[PDB]
Order: sequence, then structure tokens, then C-alpha cells
Amino acid sequence: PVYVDFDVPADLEDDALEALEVARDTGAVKKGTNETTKSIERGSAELVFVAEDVQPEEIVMHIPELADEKGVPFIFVEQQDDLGHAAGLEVGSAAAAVTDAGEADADVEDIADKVEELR
Amino acid sequence: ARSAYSYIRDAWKNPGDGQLAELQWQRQQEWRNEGAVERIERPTRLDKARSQGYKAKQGVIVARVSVRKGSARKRRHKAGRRSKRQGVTRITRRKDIQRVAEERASRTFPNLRVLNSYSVGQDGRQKWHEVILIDPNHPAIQNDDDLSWICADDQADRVFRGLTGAGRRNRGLSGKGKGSEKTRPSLRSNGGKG
Amino acid sequence: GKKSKATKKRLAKLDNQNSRVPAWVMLKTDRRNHKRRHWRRNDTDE
Amino acid sequence: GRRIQGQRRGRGTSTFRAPSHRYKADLEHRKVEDGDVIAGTVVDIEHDPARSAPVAAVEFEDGDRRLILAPEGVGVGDELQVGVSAEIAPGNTLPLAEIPEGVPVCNVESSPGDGGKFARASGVNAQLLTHDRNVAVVKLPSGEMKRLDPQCRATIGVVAGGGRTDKPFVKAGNKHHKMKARGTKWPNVRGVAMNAVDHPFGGGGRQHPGKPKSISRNAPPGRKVGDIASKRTGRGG
RNA sequence: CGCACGGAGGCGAAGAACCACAGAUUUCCGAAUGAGAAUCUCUAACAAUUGCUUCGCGCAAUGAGGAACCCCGAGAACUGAAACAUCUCAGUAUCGGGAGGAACAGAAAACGCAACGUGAUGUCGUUAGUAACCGCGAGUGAACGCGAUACAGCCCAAAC
RNA sequence: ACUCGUACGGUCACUGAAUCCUGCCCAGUGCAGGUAUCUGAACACCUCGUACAAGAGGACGAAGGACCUGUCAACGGCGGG
RNA sequence: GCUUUACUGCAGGCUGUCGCUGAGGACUCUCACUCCGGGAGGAGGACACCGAUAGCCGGGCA
Ligand SMILES: [Cl-]
Ligand SMILES: [Cl-]
Ligand SMILES: [Cl-]
Ligand SMILES: [K+]
Ligand SMILES: [Mg+2]
Ligand SMILES: [Mg+2]
Ligand SMILES: [Mg+2]
Ligand SMILES: [Mg+2]
Ligand SMILES: [Mg+2]
Ligand SMILES: [Mg+2]
Ligand SMILES: [Mg+2]
Ligand SMILES: [Mg+2]
Ligand SMILES: [Mg+2]
Ligand SMILES: [Mg+2]
Ligand SMILES: [Mg+2]
Ligand SMILES: [Mg+2]
Ligand SMILES: [Mg+2]
Ligand SMILES: [Mg+2]
Ligand SMILES: [Mg+2]
Ligand SMILES: [Mg+2]
Ligand SMILES: [Mg+2]
Ligand SMILES: [Mg+2]
Ligand SMILES: [Mg+2]
Ligand SMILES: [Mg+2]
Ligand code: NA
Ligand code: NA
Ligand code: NA
Ligand code: NA
Ligand code: NA
Ligand code: NA
Ligand code: NA
Ligand code: NA
Ligand code: NA
Ligand code: NA
Ligand code: NA
Ligand SMILES: [Sr+2]
Ligand SMILES: [Sr+2]
Ligand SMILES: [Sr+2]
Ligand SMILES: [Sr+2]
Ligand SMILES: [Sr+2]
Ligand SMILES: [Sr+2]
Ligand SMILES: [Sr+2]
Ligand SMILES: [Sr+2]
Ligand SMILES: [Sr+2]
Ligand SMILES: [Sr+2]
Repeated sequence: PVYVDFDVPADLEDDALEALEVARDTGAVKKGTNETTKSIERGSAELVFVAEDVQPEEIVMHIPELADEKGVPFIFVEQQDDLGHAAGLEVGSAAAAVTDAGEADADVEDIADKVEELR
Repeated sequence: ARSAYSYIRDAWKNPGDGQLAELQWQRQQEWRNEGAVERIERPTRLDKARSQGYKAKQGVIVARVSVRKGSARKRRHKAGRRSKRQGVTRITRRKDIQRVAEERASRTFPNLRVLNSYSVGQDGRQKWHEVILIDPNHPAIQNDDDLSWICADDQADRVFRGLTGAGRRNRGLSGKGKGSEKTRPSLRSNGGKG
Repeated sequence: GKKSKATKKRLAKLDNQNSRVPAWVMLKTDRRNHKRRHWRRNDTDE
Repeated sequence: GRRIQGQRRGRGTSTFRAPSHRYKADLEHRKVEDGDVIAGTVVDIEHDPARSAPVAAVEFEDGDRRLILAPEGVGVGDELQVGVSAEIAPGNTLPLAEIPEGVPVCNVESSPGDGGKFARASGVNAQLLTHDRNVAVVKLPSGEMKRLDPQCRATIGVVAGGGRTDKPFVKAGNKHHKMKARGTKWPNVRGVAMNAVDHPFGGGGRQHPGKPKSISRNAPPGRKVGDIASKRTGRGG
């Protein structure tokens, strides 16, 4: 909520999580806020995901400002458990990162372009 | 590279600036309507919690406690007292608000033991501290090579005997040399002059 | 006054304690009840 | 010294407490949403032990038996209406905005929906004077011009039991009986008749106060006796 | 066949008595815990607060005691100063909370015989009634070091 | 607590049924109101000082006080020539 | 024990200042906070309450 500056539509979120499911079975993904943060700093992150139901908000707070100065695109997911299942975990995830997509590079590029049109 | 934790830490260096200023303004409204001791699933300051000993494991409990701001809630003398002992207003307690918070939490959870605590802010009338408590009887902790020390019989009610980090600091045990003549090994052995 | 069942048991015991040291104990020890209580002169509990 | 009588008061002991268990009802206004379709018939006229004035027992349309603060000229059989579109008749409760100017009103609310705070004692009334979209000026029984919210409810008419203060008590026994029904320690022993240990005006070979009677507002409890922050004293001048 | 030397009777070579260890039994009240109650009663009980959780009191915890010792809090006054207020009595008496068989302390953001030196911590002897405090009055009062005792060093958080 | 109370109330005091009455004094003390001007602490602010600090000074100025007024069924006073 | 314009202090009241505390030397606002309302919502509002400090009064108490 405090780190959220734009609302992402349910349709765009469906596209995003589907692209993440095929990113783990082909390319490579980073699961968890610590690994997502290191990906943005190292530059290896292509697209970063962030949950909106994170309590406390401090865990994720830095991602929207850190990604802006590193050129890495970010998208908001409504639920924590949906992002965790999409990353391939039994538990939830506050943040996920796509470190070089696989056979979804065209979809990821479009998601990154649809988010910029939504500010 | 930097950890994600270092960002939670850097935000808490200035709790009146940035996104945290807005967060605390919102959170405190919910906290003021909450109880004296409120168990919370996850810590507000993950970095500080983990730094203090917290683990996302079974038997590790966190609880937020609110204690009132200010000096001693002192009653005026009802008998003869010399001028030096006639004060009410300027008397302050020897235990800090953090230690009062740790004790109140430990009493709400009789079976658990206080590991550590940290500040999560204040408003005009009260202060909030989150206390990390541990279950000495849970096998998830009795087998933990980092936390199983708290399971020993001599660690029973450790907070009430001042064995917490906040306990040891308030007892004046920080310095190992000059200034700690009346504090080490205990305040009591030194005739209560610390 | 109205007595309860427990009060009755206690008063009963006090009455039993009020008996003399039997004749045979005097012969066995080769020669006195110190807990001799009177209803008027002494006072019980409750 | 010893704590004065006014200090023993605040402790709230039996001697200083009101006989609440012998009291009838907390005379508040009814809770209506919006619609006015709440009216009732007066079943009985009872004596209120808390205020020494009469109180009307009313049964409402929805089946609620409540005791209401009775104005003058309200009897058994009479219909009383409570709400916004209520009739401008004596004994009806409607907000100050709907009540016309120059009409004596009683049981006035301070903040809208509290149930009535002002003009509740025997025979008194509040006078409604000025109207506005923001404020309703009411003249309280003391002669004070109280600026109130027009949404504050009030009952039309003067309070019942007028002229109670006109007849003297005559004897101490009558006072005794009245006081046994209130939250007051009675009789009153003068401070000037006490020992120094008991009151600031106590002591002396004869009866007179110690220092002057007009005490400062800033005076602590135990010393604040006599004429509290008096602007003036006496009759003349 | 207790204290306790009686009368009657009985037990013991089927090895009793007696002693050591272990076990059985172990009413009611009592932290007292199903609810109530001056040791009793009324109609299935971890009451209350917690952790885990199959989310069910299913598995666990706390409570109270103990000669003093120990640790954390609250904290007088008589008294001394030939009065008395700071000071002193004294962080004493007393009070609240809590652990153990011992507590507490403890591996340097130390010391500072200033060194090319020491090397976790208690404690004992000393340092010393020294430094320091103080209506600079009365009084108060360490430490480093040294000689001893005993010695033991380690684990996280983060980086990856 | 007063208070299931709301000034026809209830708090704080004085006097002490009724009847006839209750003079003069506000200088002191008390209480209260006002106040151009004067006085009036700390914080922040300005000058000096200190590579910082202690510290010295200035500006501003609350209640309060000075000053003015009201008040004796307020404490009290009602003399000498 | 008691008194007071005895000495020294301690409560308490009044008052400034700092924190809570926010947006656009006088003013507007609403988002904290307070109160009323069962609720919707209404009043008030960066004040008040509370924490801290400073000046005044302060036999109420030691
Ligand atoms: Cl503990
Ligand atoms: Cl009366
Ligand atoms: Cl050395
Ligand atoms: K003394
Ligand atoms: Mg010791
Ligand atoms: Mg017999
Ligand atoms: Mg009422
Ligand atoms: Mg009268
Ligand atoms: Mg009575
Ligand atoms: Mg009288
Ligand atoms: Mg007398
Ligand atoms: Mg006498
Ligand atoms: Mg007195
Ligand atoms: Mg007289
Ligand atoms: Mg007189
Ligand atoms: Mg029972
Ligand atoms: Mg003395
Ligand atoms: Mg002396
Ligand atoms: Mg002397
Ligand atoms: Mg000393
Ligand atoms: Mg040293
Ligand atoms: Mg008389
Ligand atoms: Mg309320
Ligand atoms: Mg005195
Ligand atoms: Na505990
Ligand atoms: Na000290
Ligand atoms: Na008897
Ligand atoms: Na036994
Ligand atoms: Na149990
Ligand atoms: Na259970
Ligand atoms: Na002497
Ligand atoms: Na003396
Ligand atoms: Na001194
Ligand atoms: Na005068
Ligand atoms: Na005496
Ligand atoms: Sr989760
Ligand atoms: Sr315990
Ligand atoms: Sr007798
Ligand atoms: Sr009400
Ligand atoms: Sr009311
Ligand atoms: Sr007198
Ligand atoms: Sr006159
Ligand atoms: Sr060693
Ligand atoms: Sr008369
Ligand atoms: Sr005057």
C-alpha cells in the first residue's frame, strides 16, 4: 500500500503469474525478498515481482525505488501465496525475480511495456 | 552485495523520515486500540529480530508491548520524611521502559523465556517494544544448536533476574573496565551502589 | 448456633481428647493429661 | 492536620453516596433513526426520588415502557410524540430547529443525542430565542445565553413540580427526609465551630475565621474553603 | 509386639524383631486446578495464562515450598553531625518479583606500574583509609597493579 | 464520588425561628477584574567567546508583581487632638 | 499536637516552552488526537489530553 503507486488489473496479473510458471520450468527464477534484492543490485534481474499483502511493509518497501535506479521493471501481485505457488513453492513469497527468462522473453517484454503505460 | 535486511535497518535509523514516517502514522492508530501485550506472527523489524536471535521456527514467539511514557508513578509520603526524600515529580525508576515491557510480556506467557527485545517507536503518551520469546519445552528448540541454551534450568525467569541484554545494559555491565566497579559481578554484591 | 458436619467432627474429637490417661499406662510407665479442657473454664476453636 | 470534610467526600464512601438503588430511571430521550413514526400513551404519573418532581410513565408504539421527564400539564391518556416531524404540543420532543422561537422548552441536550442535560429541575425552563443554519441560542434557567447545535433535542413546556422552593422546610426533620434521598452528608457543622486540626477556620478562643474567607482559585484541596474565588462579597455597593 | 517396666493375647526356625535399598498402599483440605465451601458439598473437569497443534486440553509448560545464601526491583526512620536542612545512619530495616545447589559474572569498542608492557570472570591477601567525595564539618571511600585460588574458551547476525 | 443529579440544581462558607433592623470605612490584608507603561523563567533566535563546549550579553516576553478599579452579610476597623 | 507574612522543602493550581503534531503575527483546513452518536454520522482539532521542563502562587502537607 505505501510502496504501491499504481493498481495492476486482474487480467495483467494473470498474464504475469503464467509467465512466471514457465520461467521456472525453462529459464531460472529467484524466490524470496533477499534473493530478489541481490538480483536487482547485481543486474541479473529481468522482471521482479512484489506482493501487496506483505505485513510488515518494510520487507518489500525498497523494491519500487531500487528497481527505478537500476532500470529493472516491477509488477504488483495482490496475494503472497499466489506468487509462491507460481515460483514453485508450498509456502508463499513476498517477492520473486526472473533471472533471465526462457521461452517467455516475448511475454515478459510485453508485461514490462504494459506496466510503463500504467505509470 | 547488500542484503534486503540492510534496507529495513536503514529505514529504522530515521523512523520519522520517508515511507516509514507514513507507515508508523498508520500503524500506531491500530496499535493504540490494541492491548497491553499483543502476539504478532511476524516482527516489524526483521533485521533487528534476526540480529537479536530470532528464527522463523516453531516455539519462537514475538509480542508487542505498550508501556507508558515518563517518570515514576510515585505516591507522596504519608509519614515523616526529610526534605531529600520528600520528592514525587522528579523521581524516575531505575529500570528502563524496555525492561518493563519485557517483564510484562514474560508474564503474559508464563511457559516462555525472554530472548531479547527492541523498540518499534512511540507517540506522545506511550512506547512500544517487540519482545522475542522462546519455548524451552518445544523439541524444535531443544535440538537447535543456536537456541538450546535457553532450555537450561538456570535460564528460568531470566528476565526477572536481569539476564536479558536490556537487563545487563541497565545494570551497568557494558563496560569491562573503568566505571563498572560497583556493577560487576552484580549490583547486589556491591551493596546496591551501581 | 448451627454447626456444620466438619465443626461437629472437630468438637467430637475435642471431647474424646478430654478423657483420662488410662489406668494401665500408669503401670506400664511406672508413674497426667495436659490437654484437660473444661466447657466453662477453657475455650475451644471457632 | 486531618483531611477536611470536602476531602472525605471524594472517596465516595456510603455516607457521601446517593441511594442509587432506590432510584427509578435515568431520564433520557428515545433513540429514533429518522421518520417520527414513534409516539406513545402516558400510562402513569410517578414520583421521582432523585429529583423530588413527577415523572411520566409512557408506553410507546413498539412496546417500550420507559419513564420520561414530565413537563407541566401531562396526564394519563395523553399522546406524546418523539421525532423530527413531531407536533408542537406540550410534552413532545423534537430538535431545537423544528421548535419555534419564543417557546419555553425543557430537558435540553448539550451535544445532539445525549438524552438531555439542561433545564431538568422542578419548574424551570430554557427559552429558545434565535435561529440559524448553524446555531440555536437558548437562554438557560440561570440567565445564560447558550449557543447550541440546532440538532439538539428538547421537550416542550416547563418542567413539572413548579414552586417547590416556595414553601419553607419549617423543621429539621423535613430536611432530614429530603437529604436521606440525596447524595449529601447533612447536617452541616460550621468550620468556625471546629478544631484547627479539622478545618482552616477552626480554632480560637471565640468563633471567627482565621484569615479572610475569599480564597484563590489556585488553592489546593484542604485549603479551598469559604468564598471560592469570589469576584465580590456582601450585599451593598 | 514404638515412646511406655500393664493385663489379656499373639507373632517368630515357613527365620520374626531390627537395619539398608527398592516397591505397594497413601482419606480430606492444601499451588489446589470442574463449581462452591472455616478440612465439607454440588453436577465430568490441566481452573487460569501460555506454546505446539491431528485446532480435540490431543501433547506440553507455569503456579506453590525451602534454613539461609543468590539475582532483579521499591526503599525508611530513630541515630551521628553533641541543634539541624546537604551529609550520616544506608542502598541498611522492611516491602514486590525470581533462579539454583550454589547464584551472578565472563572471553575487551579492557588496562594505561605509557610499555619493545598485561591479557575472559569471580574470589582471597594487599594496594589503602591511598586517590576521590564532603555545611571541605562530622564523616564517606574505590581502582589499575601485585601475590594467590581456579583456569577454558566459544556460538550467532550479515557477506557468499 | 457528587450523578438514575442539571441552576426551583449542588458545591463552599457565614449567620442562626419569628418581629423591628442591620449605619460609616476598600488605607493594610484577602479575592476578583483591568492594565499604556515598568518588572517578569526556560526553549528557540541574534552578538561575543570556544576550530566545538562551558560562559558572558541582547532581543522577545506568559502567568505573576508594580499600577488602576471593584468588593466588608471578606479579614477586620469605627480614635487622639 | 497545633499556628503563622519562622527556616527549608514537598504536593496541588495557574502559566510559557518541547514532544505527540499534520495540510494551506494573524488565519484557513483535516489526517493524528478528544468528545457526542447504536449506526450512519456529528462537534472540536493540531488545540485539548498525556509525557517533559520553566516562572508564579502554594502551612494543603513534611
Ligand atoms: Cl523470562
Ligand atoms: Cl435542599
Ligand atoms: Cl599491566
Ligand atoms: K535524618
Ligand atoms: Mg557474588
Ligand atoms: Mg464423655
Ligand atoms: Mg437522566
Ligand atoms: Mg435554602
Ligand atoms: Mg444518606
Ligand atoms: Mg451549622
Ligand atoms: Mg471546640
Ligand atoms: Mg478546645
Ligand atoms: Mg489546619
Ligand atoms: Mg458568635
Ligand atoms: Mg462569628
Ligand atoms: Mg474446588
Ligand atoms: Mg530527627
Ligand atoms: Mg544529632
Ligand atoms: Mg557543626
Ligand atoms: Mg557511602
Ligand atoms: Mg582501572
Ligand atoms: Mg449558637
Ligand atoms: Mg465515552
Ligand atoms: Mg508545620
Ligand atoms: Na515467562
Ligand atoms: Na552510582
Ligand atoms: Na467455653
Ligand atoms: Na507413604
Ligand atoms: Na498442567
Ligand atoms: Na487444546
Ligand atoms: Na547530639
Ligand atoms: Na532536636
Ligand atoms: Na555533604
Ligand atoms: Na481596605
Ligand atoms: Na502533643
Ligand atoms: Sr506465509
Ligand atoms: Sr516461575
Ligand atoms: Sr466464661
Ligand atoms: Sr447515554
Ligand atoms: Sr444523562
Ligand atoms: Sr478560628
Ligand atoms: Sr451596606
Ligand atoms: Sr586464563
Ligand atoms: Sr432573626
Ligand atoms: Sr482592598
